[PDB]
Amino acid sequence: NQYYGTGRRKSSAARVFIKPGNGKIVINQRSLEQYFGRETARMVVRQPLELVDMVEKLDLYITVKGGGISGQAGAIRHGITRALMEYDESLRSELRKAGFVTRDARQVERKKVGLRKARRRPQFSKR
Amino acid sequence: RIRIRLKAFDHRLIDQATAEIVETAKRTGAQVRGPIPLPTRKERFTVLISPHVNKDARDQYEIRTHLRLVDIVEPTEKTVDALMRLDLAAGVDVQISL
Amino acid sequence: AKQSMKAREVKRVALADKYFAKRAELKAIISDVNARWNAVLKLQTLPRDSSPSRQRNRCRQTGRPHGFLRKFGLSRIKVREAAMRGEIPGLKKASW
Amino acid sequence: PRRRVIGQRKILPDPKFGSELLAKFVNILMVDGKKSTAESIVYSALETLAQRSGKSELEAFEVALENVRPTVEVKSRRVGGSTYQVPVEVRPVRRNALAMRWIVEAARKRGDKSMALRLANELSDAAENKGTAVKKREDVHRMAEANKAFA
Amino acid sequence: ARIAGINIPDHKHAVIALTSIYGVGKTRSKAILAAAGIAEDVKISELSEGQIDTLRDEVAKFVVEGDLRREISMSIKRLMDLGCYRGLRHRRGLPVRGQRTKTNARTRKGPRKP
Amino acid sequence: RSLKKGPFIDLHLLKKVEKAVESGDKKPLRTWSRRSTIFPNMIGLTIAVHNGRQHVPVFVTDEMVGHKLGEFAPTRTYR
Amino acid sequence: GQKVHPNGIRLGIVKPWNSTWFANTKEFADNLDSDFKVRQYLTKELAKASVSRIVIERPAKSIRVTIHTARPGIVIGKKGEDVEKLRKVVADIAGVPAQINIAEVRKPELDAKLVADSITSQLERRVMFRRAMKRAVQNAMRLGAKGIKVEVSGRLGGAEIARTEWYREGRVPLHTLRADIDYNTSEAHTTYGVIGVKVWIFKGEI
RNA sequence: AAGAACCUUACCUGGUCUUGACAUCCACGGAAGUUUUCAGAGAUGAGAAUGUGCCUUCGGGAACCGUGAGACAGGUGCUGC
RNA sequence: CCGGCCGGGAACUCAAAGGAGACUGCCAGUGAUAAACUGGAGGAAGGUGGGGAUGACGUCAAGUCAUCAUGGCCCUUACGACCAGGGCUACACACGUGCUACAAUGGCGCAUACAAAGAGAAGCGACCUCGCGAGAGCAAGCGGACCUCAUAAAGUGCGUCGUAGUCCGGAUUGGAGUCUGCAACUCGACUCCAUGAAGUCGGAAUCGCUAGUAAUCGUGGAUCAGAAUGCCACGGUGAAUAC
Repeated sequence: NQYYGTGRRKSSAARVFIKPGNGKIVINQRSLEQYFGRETARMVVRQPLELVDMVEKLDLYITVKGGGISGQAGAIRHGITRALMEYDESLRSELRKAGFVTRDARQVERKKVGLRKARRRPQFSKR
Repeated sequence: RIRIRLKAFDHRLIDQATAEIVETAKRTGAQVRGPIPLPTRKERFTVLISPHVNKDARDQYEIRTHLRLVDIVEPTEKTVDALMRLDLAAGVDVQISL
Repeated sequence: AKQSMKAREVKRVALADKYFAKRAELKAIISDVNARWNAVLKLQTLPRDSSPSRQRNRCRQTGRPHGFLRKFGLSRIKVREAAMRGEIPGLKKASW
Repeated sequence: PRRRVIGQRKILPDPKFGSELLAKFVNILMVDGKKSTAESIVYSALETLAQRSGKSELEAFEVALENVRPTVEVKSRRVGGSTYQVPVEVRPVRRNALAMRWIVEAARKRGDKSMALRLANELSDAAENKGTAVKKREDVHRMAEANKAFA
Repeated sequence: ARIAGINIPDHKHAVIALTSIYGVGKTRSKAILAAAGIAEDVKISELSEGQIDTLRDEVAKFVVEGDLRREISMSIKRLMDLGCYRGLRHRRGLPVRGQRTKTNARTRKGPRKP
Repeated sequence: RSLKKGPFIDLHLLKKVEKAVESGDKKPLRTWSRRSTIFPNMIGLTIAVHNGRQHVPVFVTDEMVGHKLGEFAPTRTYR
Repeated sequence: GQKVHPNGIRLGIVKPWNSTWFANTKEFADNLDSDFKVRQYLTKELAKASVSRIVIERPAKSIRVTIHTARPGIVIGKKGEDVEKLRKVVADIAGVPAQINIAEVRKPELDAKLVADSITSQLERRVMFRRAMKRAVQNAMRLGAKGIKVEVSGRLGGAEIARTEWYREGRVPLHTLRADIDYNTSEAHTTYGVIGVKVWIFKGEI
């Protein structure tokens, strides 16, 4: 199979053409180093990109669609999980034990009537 | 090439109407592309329940306008003859292009 | 109740939409200069109710100024009543 | 939490060193949800603290954290005269968390302009046992020994 | 560079002292910034006479300094002489640009007087 | 702050102001419409703005040209 | 004061919409007011015919109105002359060509609009409210519904202090949305005040 | 109040009332309307020009307009105890 | 044309119809052989999965006769009704809500990213030209997954500011475009250029919130010729602590 982008997190969906090769991340035919290579928090979004530990020999071209940056990272990670179960099912148990096969269903709670935010209530005067 | 945009407030009426049009094209025997769904327009109205005073207690309404486009490949004269009051459902508005 | 405002709103609707909205629009585009003024004076000599500024868009079964919604065409209380009774097609309560 | 307490969320390791402790330091230090700025200030301070100390980043943080961990801490139980403070042993997560909190406020109390630099300064102060976070630790310990109630 | 004012550049920007002199705004400051095109945070030693002359001609071409006191003075004075309330309500000192003074406009009214 | 396509004048005021200028012998001109920019033709006249049942007469001068008619006229009273 | 309209909470779930048409944002209000003028006229014109529900369907050229009635004979008139005069006046109210169908309401005591206007007519005729409510719940419980709640309210029997007296039989599950409850009100315009009658009838769980 | 420059919009000046801004009749005349002049802050008037088409078993019926007395209106006036 | 743009394909994101799944279902312990509780396997989701709509008999004679309808009372050549203008926008002070902040976890300047929801026919308005700018003129595509509103904002990579009253922004009459021309004086906003007050984190007290929540960062709606930091929705990063 060709290992591809699967899965969702926040408001994202993964489109990674991950393939055997030296892993240098290219986004929209442009480099990590041109886009945000020396950005801080790039490393801590790229660590869930690596956290499936099948990135050590895999070249990454990442054009994950939609949503914020950490959600895009979770979509990429979930895609490598689902593609590696599509490759071989013995390592399903170890991704389950580490806790990466779980999609994080946490999402933005809605605004509400008589209230500024999802839970945030007007400041109440006792008098 | 016949481009029929049929829109209603109820999805059961929508599915009945689009199955009728697909049935008409199937009865005349032409290549039919599937009825695609176009996204529902959730028009939300937030309306005060109390006649005199409230701000926290208020109820919200929605009108949902559904949309499918059938986009049949081949129209024909037998279908043009058979179009006369073929839809026959008051809930659905149908829009036509050539 | 409030029949004076009903006939006042009917008055500004008929004075804006029917007698005018062509004479006023032509005088407006004459008033903006394209390359004391006659268009400003003549738009003054037109009656003031002809202006679409004047119309307060108001409820049809009652006449409440506020809580009017243009799409339904009635006051807030009346669209609640017709929604809960089923007169308005497709109007269901929102719960997302 | 009358019914049931909820267990804490599983904390991710930091990317550079694989430390849930350093990640908890990051999560405590952030404001307005700014993890990028928080961990950058952390890395800059850990680099400067490590080059002044001559030891590694996590070990310098560990020695400084060990100096900001209290052993005893009071708790208002009102056992005497309806207003009394009782010294109680503090569990290791609350030791490390109170260390990190007293540190990040000790950074905020230090008058240096850039918070990465003052963050390394009272890290070095805790490693030599003279900063205001360890002052808070001494005040907490002196209050425990002052109002000793139960073992 | 001191022209018709009290403020002077001192190892800092000309534009802050220029906008501190009343009678102008900061579009003169932005225009002098665009005319120079250099870093004005550098030392004011070897302050250029070209900068002094461009500053002077920009002030002279636009509204010259000292005209704010001039404008408020003739406004209050001509309506006080003619007896009308427009300059009187500027003398009273409350906002008449359209602003609420019911509990706001403490910047005009000063400290609160019980 | 206001339009540059034309300086607005009330048409009844324009007629009565040019008639007052042409005659040269006039009383105060009573006007309820306070929203008129003063023309240079108006200099040499008192034009009365509407305040209350009472009278506010304004002798408009050379300076009071760009300002509207009601700026000089107080609608509210205070201590 | 605090209870939801049952038809509104069951509008997409169980109960059907009363008017079925599609108009855009430019013609929706104009159609709605046309429906109201037709509905108001036909209600105030055949309140003596005991009409229960009026459904108006517009295919955006014509108007089709169905009147759900217990007594079809007085709605029709003789030879359809009354219903044809109705068809003509509905045509000039709607402004578009018209059509009337008559669908009959079997078991009139199970229809809440008919019970509400029956109790309203008796309360105008100074029959006592307690006899009206006991008659309503007893007749429904005989006729075969699973339950009935009758609320009468305000100025009962010519007392200065208004009161709300409710009489309930069977199961009336308002909170359950799968249940069908037809709820309808009526307004009796008495001498001392106005007496308002609210009836819920529970027929089954759909 | 999910929109105070007028409008909205009730509290201060001018103008109007037995049909009033707003419907129903009874009686008489005129198509409805369009375009203008002048006075005035202006619905207010005072004047002018063109349209009597739509039709009635024409013993003239229209959606309509103007006027007159009556019934009648009307009220964001009070009492939510 | 290295823009899926173009053939193709329907493989996936999706758009939207119908199903499945989550039931203490299984295992172990506790508990009475019950309910249940506590862990574990499976699994995207675990024990109301999250949120919402749903507000029982009643209570306050709570609110509305100003939404309407309505009983009684009153005005009716006025307590009906029209116009101009004015007030609802004032101001010795006091609290209730929210916004801008007192900076360096921040400004300021260049470059570079990643969303969701909604609206649109007198309505949305691209591209080009003219303007520092608000905007002007020319003006395609659109009653809609097309087109337009609309190259979001924090995040950034380098620099510079390293007490600065700081782009934190107050303050009359201007210099202005734009809205309706009854008309931006009493009275809209907008880069407004208008003098850069105060506040160097705030006393007694007090308020909102157990996980995508708090906090922070931006966006759209309705009212509407215009006129929000209010109300009604939507997205990003992302806490700490419950002994």
